[PDB]
Amino acid sequence: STTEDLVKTFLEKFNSEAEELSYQSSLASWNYNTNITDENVQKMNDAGAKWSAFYEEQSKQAKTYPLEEIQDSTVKRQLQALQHSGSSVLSADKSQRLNTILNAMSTIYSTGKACNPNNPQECLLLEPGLDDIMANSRDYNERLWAWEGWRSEVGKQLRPLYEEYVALKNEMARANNYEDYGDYWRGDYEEEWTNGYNYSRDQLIKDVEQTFTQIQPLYEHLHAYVRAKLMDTYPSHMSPTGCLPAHLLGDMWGRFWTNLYPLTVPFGQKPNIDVTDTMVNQSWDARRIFEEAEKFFVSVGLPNMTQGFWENSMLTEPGDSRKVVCHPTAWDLGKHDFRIKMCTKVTMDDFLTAHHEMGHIQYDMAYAAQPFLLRNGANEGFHEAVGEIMSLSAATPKHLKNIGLLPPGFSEDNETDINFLFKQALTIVGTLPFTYMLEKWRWMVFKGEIPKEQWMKKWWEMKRDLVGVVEPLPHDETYCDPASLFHVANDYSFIRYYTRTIYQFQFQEALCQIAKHEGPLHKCDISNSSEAGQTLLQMLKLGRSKPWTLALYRVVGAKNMDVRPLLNYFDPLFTWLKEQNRNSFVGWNTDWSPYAD
Amino acid sequence: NLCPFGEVFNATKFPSVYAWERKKISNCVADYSVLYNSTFFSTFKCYGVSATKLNDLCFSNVYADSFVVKGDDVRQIAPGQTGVIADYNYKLPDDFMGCVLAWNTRNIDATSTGNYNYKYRYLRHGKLRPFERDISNVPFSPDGKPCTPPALNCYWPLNDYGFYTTTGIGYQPYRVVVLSFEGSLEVLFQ
Ligand SMILES: [Zn+2]
Repeated sequence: STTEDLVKTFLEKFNSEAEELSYQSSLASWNYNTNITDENVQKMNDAGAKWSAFYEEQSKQAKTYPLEEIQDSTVKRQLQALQHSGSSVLSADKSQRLNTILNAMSTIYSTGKACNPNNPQECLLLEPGLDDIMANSRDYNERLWAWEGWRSEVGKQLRPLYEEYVALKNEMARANNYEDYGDYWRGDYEEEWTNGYNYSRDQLIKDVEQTFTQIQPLYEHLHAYVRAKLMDTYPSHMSPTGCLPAHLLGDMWGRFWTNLYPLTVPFGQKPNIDVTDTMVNQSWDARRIFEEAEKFFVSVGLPNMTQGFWENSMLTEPGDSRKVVCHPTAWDLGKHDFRIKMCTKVTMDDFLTAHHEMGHIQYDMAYAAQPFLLRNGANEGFHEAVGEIMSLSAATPKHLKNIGLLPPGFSEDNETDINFLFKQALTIVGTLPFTYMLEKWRWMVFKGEIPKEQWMKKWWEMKRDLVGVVEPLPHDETYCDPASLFHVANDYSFIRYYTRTIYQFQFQEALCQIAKHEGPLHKCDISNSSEAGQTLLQMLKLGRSKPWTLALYRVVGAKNMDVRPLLNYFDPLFTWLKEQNRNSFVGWNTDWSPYAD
Repeated sequence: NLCPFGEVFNATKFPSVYAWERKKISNCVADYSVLYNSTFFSTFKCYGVSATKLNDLCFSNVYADSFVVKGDDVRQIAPGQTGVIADYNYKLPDDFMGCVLAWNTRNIDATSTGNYNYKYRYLRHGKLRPFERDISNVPFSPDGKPCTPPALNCYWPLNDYGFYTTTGIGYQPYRVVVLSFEGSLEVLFQ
């Protein structure tokens, strides 16, 4: 009769009926992904909507149960997950507008396009029309309009929609005990648990700034060298001590700096390690990559891929006329139906990606024993972190020697480590400030702390002060810039891409140490070290049953996140960055703009 | 008197865990040569009796019970083991003597579009005793108050497996025969 009894049984009809409706929408999603046709689209939606309708019916039934009255915290992790409502709390009049607003923004982002001012006939989409320009251009003019055309058309059309997206999402957030929309979105990290293993919504804001304070000396040194090399690419178009413009950052928004490597390569003469050519000469087509990756994960003491994985999964692009989506994905379909869909050619990147995606499957297999609600990453940033560390270990020249992709005697030159480390900083640290401004900008916008006219004038104000990114053209109140990003314009949290990279090197540092790696942390290879695999699997197998505070401590040995392990990873680069920045400025002035000159 | 003991077990239709059927094939001698073959079986196992010397031992009164648990639930079919299937369905007694057999009927008992024919009690009031079968589909309420769905806290006890041929090894159907070998002649009392 007690709510404790009435909620366990309620999570034995949900769990039993969830696996069927999730699997039917997983097979259907796979069949649409592995065979794009109108017949499969209707099957996917019909089976997908049944689970969505069932979940919403079950979730509202969960809210009748008072969350406070429970005692066992295992089901509280489940009931709290089920009590989550989102737009459901809003009235039918408001929710239909909100779901329209979400659909309108997603359709405006996806089906919207920007046009060349030189060529009005060509109006390229973002993917792949505008991704190609932003990630593979070197001209000031070509990048400028393509950077702003995507924000003067898509962004401004979302400006009125975001204001009601701010307003309505605050109301549903305020319809529960969440003070604003941001507080609702930082409840992924909020934890009620035993003392010391509990986390607060307020604590996240302090901790993100806490790590970011330590990152800035690393970032600004990296910011300065990237700027110093960039100024050669764009002479007289940027200031030597000025903050970085936004249309030369390797992509549209500035999320990653990885596409600046060709123009910011530390040692251009030394080539980057590539085992593609030898792999074709050893006749690896597509099967060896996943069999060898199976051996690599087996070396660290992780289980090998199941029998069903090999047949059911799509491991090559079909020869016959069957259109498929080539984006790699580690499909956890439920009922131990782990699959990988990947158009893998004979290349090292697919070789590394096959280790990446299979890292998701190793995580998926690990927590598959957890209940249906709890079979996920410890927080939103835990599942991607685990996959990433596998790619770091697989790409080490130490590992490639073991599997025969390198000559028995090869030059492990120190110049090719700065090239590897610097290409690993254009991604890891190129996103840490950007992934912090967004939540900082939004949690104030959701709180209203940024003026409506200065929404895009406290955008650069926040950008220059905390990110080093400056406007290349003046922005009025109309041009909604943050809503020109996929996650913001599709109502997705972006802080998960900050804790992930912070946890990525807390895992790696705590796995190379147990592996007894001697030397720098970048050339660490945990291959053949079963000790490292046993340590990670303990964090993997618990899934989401325990707070991310407890899960992180089990592997890293630290209660909360910290960027000290990530500072060690780039320490060989940092000592090389500091010794290269002696002739260059450090820190960014927040009072410069290129259009003024 | 020569009687096959796998010919019947090669039936196209197999009982589910809820409706397991006690096929008493007794008073006849059969060739255990199939029992030795483990290429076709996947859970050749025994409890309290010799597996290789089962042919030698003639003190057997078989109480073969057939049912279809899935791949992850075959380990649930063990004396002293409990789980979703082992406490609301045919429970193996702690002192059960005999052998437990299984094989992966993924081709036969699973369909690429989903096979939901087989049943098992997800919810029950009390504990199902070993060797006890209950035939009832009354709706279950956690408090125990009779009601009619879709009224809140009133669910259906029986649930069905989402059997597929594409699922992982642990989510494929496994036919299970529980041969309860026993000595018929016992001098319990004068
Ligand atoms: Zn991934």
